Amino acid sequence: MTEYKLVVVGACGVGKSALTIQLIQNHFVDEYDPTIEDSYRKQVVIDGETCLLDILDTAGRDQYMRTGEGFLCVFAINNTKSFEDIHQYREQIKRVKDSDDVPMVLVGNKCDLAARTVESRQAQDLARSYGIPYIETSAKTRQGVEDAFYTLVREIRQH
Ligand SMILES: Nc1nc2c(ncn2[C@@H]2O[C@H](COP(=O)(O)OP(=O)(O)O)[C@@H](O)[C@H]2O)c(=O)[nH]1
Ligand SMILES: [Ca+2]
Ligand SMILES: [Ca+2]
Ligand SMILES: [Mg+2]
Ligand code: NA
Ligand code: NA
Repeated sequence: MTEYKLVVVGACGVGKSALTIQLIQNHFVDEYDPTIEDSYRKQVVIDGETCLLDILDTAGRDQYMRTGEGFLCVFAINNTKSFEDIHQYREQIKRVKDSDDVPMVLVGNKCDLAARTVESRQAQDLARSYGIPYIETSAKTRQGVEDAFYTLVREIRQH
């Protein structure tokens, strides 16, 4: 059975854990320990293929960075600093992968919140500059969550 090794990165508080737990448990967590870093497993069918997702939810390991097959680079659309921080996460990934061609999806999380300070078009443009997709999500409503993870799988498959 095929396994896809995924790594979720981004600034503290953007919703890395909430996204991961929403995908695994179908539940929105309101106060998950910001320091807990662990890997989670889920069997899913994607485009007719039964596969295993092996997901590291990082909390700011070396093994997953080195052997991770794709990365969700997450910021929150109500957190300008987190968006600005994305560049540094992608630079770290390029250094470990020794490549500028790494399966990756840019995720703008917390799209349910009204205090938007990063416009969709800003993030689209960032993603275009990296040659990667941009997807908006809400870990709270579940909007876009499966799409983000499954798109990452589809990006790994093109690699
Ligand atoms: N409204 C809203 N809050 C969110 C969302 N995702 C995460 N949060 C909240 O943001 C805070 C940080 O989430 P968390 O998963 O711990 O972030 P992490 O540090 O990236 O793992 C928590 O209070 C979450 O409940 C979302 O999509 N919408
Ligand atoms: Ca290197
Ligand atoms: Ca390397
Ligand atoms: Mg966390
Ligand atoms: Na602005
Ligand atoms: Na690309």
